[PDB]
Amino acid sequence: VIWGTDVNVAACKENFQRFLQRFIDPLYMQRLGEINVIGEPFLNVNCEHIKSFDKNLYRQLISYPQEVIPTFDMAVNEIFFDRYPDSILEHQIQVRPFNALKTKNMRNLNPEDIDQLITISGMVIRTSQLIPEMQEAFFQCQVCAHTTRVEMDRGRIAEPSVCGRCHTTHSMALIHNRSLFSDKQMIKLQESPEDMPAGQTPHTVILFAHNDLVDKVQPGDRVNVTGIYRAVPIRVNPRVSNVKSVYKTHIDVIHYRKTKLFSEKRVELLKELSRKPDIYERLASALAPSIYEHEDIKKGILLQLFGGTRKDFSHTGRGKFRAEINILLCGDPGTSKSQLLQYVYNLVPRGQYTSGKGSSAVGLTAYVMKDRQLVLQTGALVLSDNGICCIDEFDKMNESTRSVLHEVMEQQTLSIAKAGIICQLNARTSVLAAANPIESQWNPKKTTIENIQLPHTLLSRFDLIFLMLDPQDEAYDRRLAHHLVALYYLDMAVLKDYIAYAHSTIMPRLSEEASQALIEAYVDMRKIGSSVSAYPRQLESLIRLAEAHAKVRLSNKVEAIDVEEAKRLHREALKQSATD
Amino acid sequence: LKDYALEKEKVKKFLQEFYQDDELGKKQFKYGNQLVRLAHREQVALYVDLDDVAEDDPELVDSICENARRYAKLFADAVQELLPQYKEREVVNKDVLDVYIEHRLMMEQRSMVRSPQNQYPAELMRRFELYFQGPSSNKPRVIREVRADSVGKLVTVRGIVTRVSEVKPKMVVATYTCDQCGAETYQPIQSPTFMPLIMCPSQECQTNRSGGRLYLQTRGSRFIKFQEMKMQEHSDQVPVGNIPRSITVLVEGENTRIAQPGDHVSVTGIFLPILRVVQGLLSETYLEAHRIVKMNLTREELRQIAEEDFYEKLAASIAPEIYGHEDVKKALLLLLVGGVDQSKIRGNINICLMGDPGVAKSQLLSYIDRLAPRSQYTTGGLTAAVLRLTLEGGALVLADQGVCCIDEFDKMAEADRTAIHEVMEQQTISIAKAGILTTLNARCSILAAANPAYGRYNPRRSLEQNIQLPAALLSRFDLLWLIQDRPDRDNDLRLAQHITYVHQHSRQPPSQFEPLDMKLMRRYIAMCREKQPMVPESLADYITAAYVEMRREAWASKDATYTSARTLLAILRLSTALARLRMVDVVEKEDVNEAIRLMEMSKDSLL
Ligand SMILES: Nc1ncnc2c1ncn2[C@@H]1O[C@H](COP(=O)(O)OP(=O)(O)OP(=O)(O)O)[C@@H](O)[C@H]1O
Ligand SMILES: Nc1ncnc2c1ncn2[C@@H]1O[C@H](COP(=O)(O)OP(=O)(O)OP(=O)(O)O)[C@@H](O)[C@H]1O
Ligand SMILES: [Mg+2]
Ligand SMILES: [Mg+2]
Ligand SMILES: [Zn+2]
Ligand SMILES: [Zn+2]
Repeated sequence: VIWGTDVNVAACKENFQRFLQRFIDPLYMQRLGEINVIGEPFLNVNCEHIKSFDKNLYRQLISYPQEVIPTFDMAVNEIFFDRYPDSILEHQIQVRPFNALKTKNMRNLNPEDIDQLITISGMVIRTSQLIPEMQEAFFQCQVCAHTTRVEMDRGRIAEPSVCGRCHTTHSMALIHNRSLFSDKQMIKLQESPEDMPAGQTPHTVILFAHNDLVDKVQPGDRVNVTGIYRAVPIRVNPRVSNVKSVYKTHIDVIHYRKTKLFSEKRVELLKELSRKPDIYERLASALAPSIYEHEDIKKGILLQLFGGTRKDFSHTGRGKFRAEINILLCGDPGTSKSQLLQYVYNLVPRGQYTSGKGSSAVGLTAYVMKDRQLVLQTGALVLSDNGICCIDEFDKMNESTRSVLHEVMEQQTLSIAKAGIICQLNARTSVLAAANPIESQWNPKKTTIENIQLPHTLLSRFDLIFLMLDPQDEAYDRRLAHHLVALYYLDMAVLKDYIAYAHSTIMPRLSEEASQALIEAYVDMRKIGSSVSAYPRQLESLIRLAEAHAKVRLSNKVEAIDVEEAKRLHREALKQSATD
Repeated sequence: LKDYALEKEKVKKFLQEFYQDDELGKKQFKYGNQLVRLAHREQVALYVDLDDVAEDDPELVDSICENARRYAKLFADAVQELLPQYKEREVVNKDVLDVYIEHRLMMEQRSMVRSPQNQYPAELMRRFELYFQGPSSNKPRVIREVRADSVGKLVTVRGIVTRVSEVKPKMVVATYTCDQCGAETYQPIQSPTFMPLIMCPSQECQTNRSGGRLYLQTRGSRFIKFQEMKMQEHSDQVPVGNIPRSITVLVEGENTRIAQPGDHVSVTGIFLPILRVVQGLLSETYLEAHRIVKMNLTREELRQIAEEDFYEKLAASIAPEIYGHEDVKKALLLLLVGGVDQSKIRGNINICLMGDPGVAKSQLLSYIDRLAPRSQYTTGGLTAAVLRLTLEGGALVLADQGVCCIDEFDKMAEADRTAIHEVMEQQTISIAKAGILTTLNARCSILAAANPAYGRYNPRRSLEQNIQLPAALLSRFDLLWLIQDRPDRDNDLRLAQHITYVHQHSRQPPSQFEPLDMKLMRRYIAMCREKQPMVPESLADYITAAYVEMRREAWASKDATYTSARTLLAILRLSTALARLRMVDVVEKEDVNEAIRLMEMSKDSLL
C-alpha cells in the first residue's frame, strides 16, 4: 500500500471496476457508450453513488484523492478497452468525481482537510485568461546552439548554467516556443451568501483549473466546485528560500456542477395551506408584519416574489420575455419604504439590496479594475441574476446608471465594453425600486414623473408604480400609534419555503377563459383611455401578474380569478399614480 | 533549580487524582473524563484551570506563572504519556493524520539503543491541545503594565479587539520524504519562517552517501489553525492624558474564530518574544493566547437617587463649566443612559447639535467622551477597513455599545455619511474593499456636531439651506438641537461673568447643587443601565394622544418639522431612558411629559 494510507492499487482498481459494473440507481456503462460516439473522455461520477455502494471506498477516495483518482482512471480505460475494445481517442478516458462532501461551510474549514477532495457551492467572482505553465523547458546555447531539455523541474526550471557540447560558461537560454506548456486558469470564487449563517464576512477561495475544465465557468455563475484542497508555502523573498510558517491555500478543481426539497411533510403542509380560500390574503398579511394598513403594496411585492412563469420564445423569434415583475414604490419619507425593501431583501434567497446613490457599497453596475490584471467586477444587477434587486433611493441616480437600468429592464441583460469586446451578462432580475419625491413633501396635482423627475420611458418599463403617502388624518395617526405601541410592549420560514416550492415545481400556463378575460380587460382599458391611455406593455404586465397569482394559488394554469385579481391590482396602482 | 521529571510526576498525579463533584454532587474526575474523550479523538483542546491546581498545590501554580512555556510542555508530555492508559475504544480513524500516526507507530514498534534524532517529534503525536486558564488570585493586568519584566509569565489582560486576521494553516512539524532511502524526515518549526531542508539526514543515505534530496510533503506534515489579532487598551484604564496601547496576540488551535473586531475580551496567555543589537539582542513581543473570553453604594447615595431633582442635578453635572444649555445637557444625559431595547428596539439615542462656531459644542462632545464608559471621538477612519489582509475596526466599531462623538460632522465624506446612515438604520457597518460585503456589529449611540456653512446660521434660510447635510440624515437623529449665538446683552453679560469667574478661580461659579465627580456619574449611569423599564398599556393611550396632537400641530405649521413614526419611536426611547434614570421598571406620565417637552424644545430650537 502507498505510504501512510489504506490503499492497494490492484484492489482499489478492482473495487472501482466492480462499482462501475455492479450498480443500481448501470448509468456508468450507458455514459461510457455515450462517450464512445461523443468522444468526450471525461466520465463524471457522483461520489454519493460510491458512498451508497461502498462507504469504505468513498472514505478512501476522499482521504487520498491525488493517489486514488489515477487508479479509477486506469480502471475506466481498461473497461473502455473491454467494451468497445476498438476505438480512437486522443487521450484515454478520465474520471472527475463530484458531490462527495458538502462541507460548504467554507468559513468553517480546517487544515485536517488538506489534500482531501471536497465540494463547495458558491458564485464565481473573478477569473483570468488561461495561463500557460511550463512542463518541459527547452534550452539552446548562445555559443554552439546545443539543444537540451529539462522536464518537470518541480515547478521552477533548473538553469544548467553550463553547456554540454562546448561546455562553455552559462550561455544556454530558454526558448519559450520550443518548450511545452499546460493550461492553468485561476478563479476567485466567493462563498454562497445564502449558506452562511451569520455572513459577517463572506469568504473567498482561489481555484485552479489544470489542463482542462478551463473557461467552463463564467463570472457570477453559481456552481458547485469539487476539487482537492491544497496548501502551498509562500517565500518571504523570491531570491531567498525562506518560507512563511503560515501556508496560503487554494483548490485544484476536479469537477464543476452548474447550479428534492425538504420532505413530504413540507409539501403536504404547503398544499394544505394553499387549499385555504384566502391563502392569498393570508400570505399578504404574513409578509412584513411590521408594516400596517398597506395591502395593495404588499400584494404587489408578494406577486413579485412569486413572479411570472418562465417562458421560451426562442422559436417564435420574438426574443427573451421579461417574466420578472418590476415594482416601484414611490412615497414621501417616513412611509416605511426602506423597511419593506430591507424586509424583502431579508426574506428572498439570493436577494440584493442597494442604494441609488453611487456611494452605495455594492453599486448598480459592473466594471473592469486592475487586480494589476484588468479583471471585471460584477454589479448588484448581475449579482442577482435570478434574485430580487431591492434598489433604495432609486430617484437619485446618474444618467449613465439610468441607461444601464433601462437596458437591463428591457433586454434582461447588461452590456459591458471591456477592453474592446462587448459582453452581455444575463441579468433576469426582479427590480424592486423605492423612490422618494423631491422636495420635503409630495406636491399634489403634479404627475409622478414631474415630482420624481425620472425618464418617462424608464418608469413606463415598470409594471407597477405604487404611490404611498402619509395622510394628514388624525384617525390614521392614532391607528399607527396604537400599532407601534402594541409592537413595543406565520413564521417567515414557511413563507420562504412556500415561495421556493412554487418557483421550483409549478409553472402557470394560460387558459382559454383567462385569455378571453385578458382580451376583454385590455379592450375595456383601451375604451377607457379613448376619452395616459392603455398600451400593450400594460397587457404584458397583466399577463405576468396573472401568471404570478396563479403560481401563488398553485393552480398551474391561469384562471379567471387570477385575471380579476391582476386587473384589480393594476387599476389600484393606476389610481395611485393617476391624476385628473 | 527543580527536577522537571518530578514535575511531570506531580502533574500526572494531579490529572489522575483530581475530582470535583459535578451536577447533583457527582464525584467526577474533571480531567479524567476529558482524557478519555481525547483518547477517543472526541476532543481537540484541553483547557486547564490553574485554580484547580491551586486546590492542592499553590507552589505548582506559582511555578507555572513564573515560567509558562516549560510547564505547558510538561503538561502536554504528561497527557501524551497518559492517553494510552485511558484509551478504551478503537475509535474510527478520523482524518488522515490519525491513520498516518498509526502507521508511524506500527513502523517504530516494528524495530534497542537509537540516536535521539532518529525518533518521532512529540509534537507529531498530537491532536490534543493544551491551554491554561489564569488563577482567580491573579488580577487582570493592564496592557501598559505588561512589560519586559513579565516576559515568559502567564498573564491575563483585558482589552478591545482592533483587528483580527483570517484563519490560516500554520505548520508545526514539517515532513519530508527522501528520494533514495525512502525514510522520513521531520522538522519542528517555532519561528515565523523557516528554511526547508534539502538533503536528508537519514542514516541509510548518510552511510550510502547517495545524497538523497528531501521533498516536502503536506500530508505528512501537521498544521494548526492560526490567527493574528491586535488588542487595544479599554478606554477605562487609559490615563486621561494618554492614548490606548496595543498588544499583538497569536491565537491558535480551537481558540481561533472566537473573537471579532470591537469585542471587549479578556485573554489569558503567555507573554513571549518574537525575533522576526545594542548591549544585547532586541526583540518584538507578543502574547500567546490560551483562553479568550468575551466580556459583556452607601445609603445616602440611594437617598440622593430618590430625590426628584436628582436627575436635574445630574444634568447640572454634565460639564458644569459650560454655562447654559441646560436642556441640551439633559438630552446628553438621556443619550448616556440610552434606551432599553425591550423585546427588540434600537436603544441608542442619536443626538445632533448644529450651531454657530463658538458655542461649546466640541467641549460638550469631549466631556461626553470622557464620561461615557465606552467612548470614541472623531472629526472626519470612522468605519472599518481592510488593511493589507486584516479587518481593522474604525471608530464606529470601537464604539460597540459606547458613544461615538463626531465633531465637525458637516465636513464628513459622503461615503462616511452613508456609513453612519447604515449605522443608525441597522446598527451594522457594511464594508467592501475587494468586492466582499462584510457586515460588522456596530451598535453605538452617535453624538454629532455640525456648523452652518458660510458662517453663522441664517434664521431666514430653511434647514439644509444653511447646512450641507441631507435632510433625511438629519431626520434619522432622534434629537436635533439648533444652538444660536444670538447677541442678547443680558445673556451675553451672564456668560461673560461666568467665564471671568472661571479665569479668576479655575472653577465655575457656585451653583445650587455641586457637580458630581465623574466616577460617581458613571456609577449612577451603570446603575440605570441595570433597569429595563416597561411601558404599561394604559400609558399607550396618552402617548398616542400626544403624538397625534403634535403631528397635527406640525401639519398646521407651514414648514415640515420632520414628524413621522420616527418621532414616536424617539418619544418612547426617551421615556424609557427617563424611566431608567428613575430606577423604576415602569414608565410614568412624568417621563412621557418630560420627553415630549424635550422634543418640542428641539423643534422650537429650529425656530
Ligand atoms: N403605514 C405604516 N405602517 C407601519 N409602519 C409604518 C407606516 N408608515 C411608516 N411606518 C414606520 O415609519 C418608519 C419609517 O422608516 P423608514 O426608514 O422605513 O421609512 P421610509 O418612508 O422608507 O423613508 P425614506 O424615504 O426617508 O428612506 C418605520 O418605523 C416604519 O415602520
Ligand atoms: N455657552 C458657553 N458656556 C461656556 N463657555 C462657552 C460657551 N460657549 C462657548 N464657550 C467657550 O468658548 C470657548 C471657545 O469656543 P468653543 O471651543 O466652545 O467652540 P466650538 O463651539 O467647539 O466651535 P466649533 O465647533 O466651531 O469648533 C471654549 O473654551 C468654551 O469654553
Ligand atoms: Mg427609506
Ligand atoms: Mg468645535
Ligand atoms: Zn555550447
Ligand atoms: Zn535519504
